[PDB]
Amino acid sequence: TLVQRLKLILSGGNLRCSDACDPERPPTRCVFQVHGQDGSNDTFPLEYVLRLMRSWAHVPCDPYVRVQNTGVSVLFQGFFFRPADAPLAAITAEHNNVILASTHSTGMSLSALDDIKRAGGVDTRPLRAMMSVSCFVRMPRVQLSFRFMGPDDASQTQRLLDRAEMRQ
Amino acid sequence: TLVQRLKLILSGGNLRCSDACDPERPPTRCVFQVHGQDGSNDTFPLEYVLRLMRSWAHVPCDPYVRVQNTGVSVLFQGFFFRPADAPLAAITAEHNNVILASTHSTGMSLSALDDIKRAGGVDTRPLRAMMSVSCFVRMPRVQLSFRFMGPDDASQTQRLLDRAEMRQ
Amino acid sequence: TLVQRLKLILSGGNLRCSDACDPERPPTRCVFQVHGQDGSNDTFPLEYVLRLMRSWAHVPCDPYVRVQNTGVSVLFQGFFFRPADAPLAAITAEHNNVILASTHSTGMSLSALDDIKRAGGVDTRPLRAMMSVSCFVRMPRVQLSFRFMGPDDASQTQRLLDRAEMRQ
Amino acid sequence: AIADVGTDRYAPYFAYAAAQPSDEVTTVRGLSNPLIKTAPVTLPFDLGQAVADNCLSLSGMGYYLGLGGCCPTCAAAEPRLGRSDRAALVLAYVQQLNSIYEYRVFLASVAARDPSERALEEVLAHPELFFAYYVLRDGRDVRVLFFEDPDAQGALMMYVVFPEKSVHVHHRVLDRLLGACAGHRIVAHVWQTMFVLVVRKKGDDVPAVSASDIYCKMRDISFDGELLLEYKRLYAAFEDFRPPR
Amino acid sequence: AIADVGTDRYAPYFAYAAAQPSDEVTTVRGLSNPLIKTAPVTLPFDLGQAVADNCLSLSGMGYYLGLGGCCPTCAAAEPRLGRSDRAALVLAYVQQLNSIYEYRVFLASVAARDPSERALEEVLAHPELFFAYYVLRDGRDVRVLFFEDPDAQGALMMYVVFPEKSVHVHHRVLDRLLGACAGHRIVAHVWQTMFVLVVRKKGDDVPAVSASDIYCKMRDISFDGELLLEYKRLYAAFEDFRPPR
Amino acid sequence: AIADVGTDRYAPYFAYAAAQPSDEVTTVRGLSNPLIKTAPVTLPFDLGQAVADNCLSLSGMGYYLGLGGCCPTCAAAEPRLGRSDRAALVLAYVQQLNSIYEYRVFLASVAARDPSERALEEVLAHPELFFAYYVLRDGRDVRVLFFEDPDAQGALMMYVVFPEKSVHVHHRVLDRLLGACAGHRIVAHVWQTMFVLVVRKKGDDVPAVSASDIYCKMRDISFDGELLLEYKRLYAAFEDFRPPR
Ligand SMILES: [Cl-]
Ligand SMILES: [Cl-]
Ligand SMILES: [Cl-]
Ligand SMILES: [Zn+2]
Ligand SMILES: [Zn+2]
Ligand SMILES: [Zn+2]
Repeated sequence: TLVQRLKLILSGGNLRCSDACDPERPPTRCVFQVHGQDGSNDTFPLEYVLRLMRSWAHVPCDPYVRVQNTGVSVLFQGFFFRPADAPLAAITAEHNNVILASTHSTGMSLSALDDIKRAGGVDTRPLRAMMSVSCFVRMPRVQLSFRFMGPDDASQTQRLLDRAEMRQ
Repeated sequence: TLVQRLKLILSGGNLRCSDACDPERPPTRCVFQVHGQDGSNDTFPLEYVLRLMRSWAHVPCDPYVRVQNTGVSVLFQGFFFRPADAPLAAITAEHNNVILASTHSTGMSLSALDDIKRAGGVDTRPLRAMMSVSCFVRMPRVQLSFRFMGPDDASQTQRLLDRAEMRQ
Repeated sequence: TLVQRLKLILSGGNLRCSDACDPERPPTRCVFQVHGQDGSNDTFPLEYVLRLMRSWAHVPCDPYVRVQNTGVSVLFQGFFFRPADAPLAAITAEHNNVILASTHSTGMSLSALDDIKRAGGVDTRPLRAMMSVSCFVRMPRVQLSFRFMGPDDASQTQRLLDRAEMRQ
Repeated sequence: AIADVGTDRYAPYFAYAAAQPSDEVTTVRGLSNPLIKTAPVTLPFDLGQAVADNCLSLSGMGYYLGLGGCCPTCAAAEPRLGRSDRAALVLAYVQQLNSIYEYRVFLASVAARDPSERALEEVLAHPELFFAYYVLRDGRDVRVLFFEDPDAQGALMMYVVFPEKSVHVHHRVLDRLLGACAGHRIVAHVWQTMFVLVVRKKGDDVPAVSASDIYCKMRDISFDGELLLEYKRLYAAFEDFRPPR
Repeated sequence: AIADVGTDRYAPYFAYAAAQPSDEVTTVRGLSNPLIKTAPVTLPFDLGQAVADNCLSLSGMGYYLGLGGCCPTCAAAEPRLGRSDRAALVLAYVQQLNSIYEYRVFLASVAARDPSERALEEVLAHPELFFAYYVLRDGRDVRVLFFEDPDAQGALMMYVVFPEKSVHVHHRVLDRLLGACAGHRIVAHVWQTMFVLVVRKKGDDVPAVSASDIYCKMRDISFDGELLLEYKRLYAAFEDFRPPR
Repeated sequence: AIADVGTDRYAPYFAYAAAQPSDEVTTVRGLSNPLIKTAPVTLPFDLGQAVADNCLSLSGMGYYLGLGGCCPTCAAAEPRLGRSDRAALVLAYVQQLNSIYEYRVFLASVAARDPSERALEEVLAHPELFFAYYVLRDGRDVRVLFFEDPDAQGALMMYVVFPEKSVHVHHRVLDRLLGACAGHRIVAHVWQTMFVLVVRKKGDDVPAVSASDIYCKMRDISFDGELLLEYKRLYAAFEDFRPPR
């Protein structure tokens, strides 16, 4: 059900996704696995899918995604809770590059993302500024950049939030 | 939708399954992937899932499953059509053992299965005699046996076929 | 008049054709000349044009096409009767590859095609299974393959045969 | 219509099985009784063709590859071989390779044929042959014969001669036998009414075996005289055997 | 009447196809699905019998000559081999004939068998053998063995031994392989469980190859010791091979 | 209630996005404008920290790591570097390693510093240094200086000195530069107002380079006198440079 949404979200790009979750009791295990083959330059909408996982759960949580270099493709592992020992990128809003060697990994949770977003003076208003991962697969390495992306037309985004606010 | 059924069918055993198919236009690509870890002794109901794939399709087809040794687990790859070059076990109804070395594979289609079933004088009546794969994972090899399995109580199976015949 | 039809039939592909026939008295000489330049991978619908020639004639005949390697292009020579000494491919339905060196030639008549079609258990129902020549021009050689081709949707072909049967 | 049928008799059930999932589970689990419980074989027979639950049975009635779960002779021994812990069983014969004193039947074969240390060096060079003997002893009164392999590089092959006119290798026993002897081919033969398993190389964690220390222990040990003469007669009977490659 | 039928069932359609040209176009283009997507073959198998879109598949399941456009293993590699520019590909291995340093697997075979310059002269005399290796490397871990051709004039033949028990030559790969080796016959064989392609002469723009300069570079290069021993074992296994003419 | 908020302002949108999938697609694709298009850096700066679409800009205004897709200087060159075929580009500098005649700027540096063959042997031993020069030449008038690496095993490092007081490395150029020099660390420095990229080893398919043949060609070549003197002045200015490890 979430994988249907996740495939829809990534349908614009060329990132392969792999095919249950209880809203009351969310699992600690891996929820999705997005793959990205060598040569690709696709973008993963991190903040969107993280905040999508928060709305999906009715119990308090801190969603987390793990980015790993398999040594052939890129791997994005979805989670509702950041596992024990799992890595977090020390990046700031301006300095946001992370290079991964073979088998190495980084990640980002919603809470650590909020710290970075507030620390950089970034606009917290819904869908005005959203963190996304630009990934380039230059073997043997995987190049990642945790960039904040805004809309081309903000007036369009503000009217969409009114359409959602109307139906409530 | 078929994976829901395939997981239900294998729920008695301990064989992991991996998570769309159009009934009018069935795909030539792999439809399911069942995995079986080292040490296990689980049984795969081959003839059942093959005949399940035939009923699923409204266009004529010849369903096929490929059994492979990955060199760590066993792999069952589902297909609606046997791909070009894909292997078929030469086994008979009585002599039905196939040993697989690492990376080697065998398979079985519904049509070749029907030849074996008729050649061995096996009962073709529905659910009275069904081919199944007993697999033992003794690393580095994978041991397979294509055995015909009947029901413990045939009178129960005959009454079930009447229950299906009633609802028609 | 036949060349108009033959050009229409080949209009999907990129095979050049060269520009009279009496239905009561069909000529023994060459009727058409299709050419295919070096590098091309086009397909010639052999069984279709052969059976087209049979319907064109009101006197009994056995239409034949000759495939030749000129040493620059491929040549398909059309005939209503197979000339004396003209070659026929010994191919079966499954083993159907013929390689041609420079100036060498092969061919196929409707009668020898019917023998191959019946010998391979191929479906004789109209337009369900039709022999076609896949040709690849890899100089100095010409690679030919006499493959049977069916329709993507058989239900469409069956309704077309009813449309023809209606107008009669 | 002519190609279609054929036979389309499963369609009513699969429509019903979609509606009734709890029936579909019991139907699949219900198909548990195997139609062929034993099947005949012919010698020479490669034991590698047998899977983990297959048992071999050799007699005057014939040679059969049976399913262990439906075999009465396998059932009787199933409590005795009930542990089946391979972590301990692999470590067992690895540990017992160090101390070969109790195993008179194994050493006596060397003593009778060629009692030098160079012969004992050549035997201890292939420790999988002892493993074969150790496995087949547990699940009882076998005899071993070491001969030269004439269709391979300079290495020896072992014959395991069975005592009785009826023979039954348990499914767990030949599972262990094949696992322990990875890199050796085991084939069942018959020669002058005696069933025999030829264990030769086809194409590992073992202790370093001191050939001189066991050779010293060999002189202290007092063998059974009738067992050594038995081997001499048995070696004489198996000289013209010639097992095929 | 008796000779006439037979069968005359196409006549209604062709009358209709004359009246309806837009249907005739879609009917012809509609006939695109090939009925036989793969067909079995037997070894020894001459690769010259395969056309441009045929792929070869060798395994325990058997040997098959499949259509590339319907083959899953061909589809997976189709983006990697997507350029297919033969003007550059012919110039590639022609250019790479000049510099043979990276290609350890090719030279190691010469080094292991006969490390003289006269052996290197005899190898470099037939540059199509390197082309064969270059093509089969791209689309990975093959091994090459040079032997003398006993049923031809004084020239050598190459065996291309595959590492895995399952083998798949992509349609574009064997299209390139056959094109690059015009004047050499390629036949697929099996020997002691190893699949192997024998590349020998049957009956060109190449640079002049300095045998002494590469022989000088050979002494500076440090080979992998385990790869040279591998070749020695592989040369030993392929001595009694005797591939038919 | 106190832990909950915080802020829960996304909930209305995600309820709506479930109902409206065609809006969810356009919203995600809509988020394309990056908020930070360029960011300042400080020297020394490791170029390995730059990803494939990053461009470097060095000037009196400061040092910046910009996004190529929003950079005017990158846009102007984007048609010139439009092919970007790495299969050909990797083969290009591999092929051009064979013939070093046109590249006066590269050889002149060796000629000016130490015109022996032993110096030319030490330079040609590290072919990635030429690759660095080849890449940075294409996307123009750079100068190269070879010095000894005092914090590593006996091997040399290259300085790439830029001519102008303003410098701009295109994103495709430094993508190629980093890819071509895998196993070399590239760091940007400034020394006596001159920007410079230090290319040294940190911790491959190349032709065997004849040091004597190029040394023979060196004597036939007539260098520009003013370029050799330039190098002598430049080597004199970079003697006390001491780039950190
Ligand atoms: Cl034997
Ligand atoms: Cl051959
Ligand atoms: Cl530095
Ligand atoms: Zn038993
Ligand atoms: Zn293929
Ligand atoms: Zn720029």
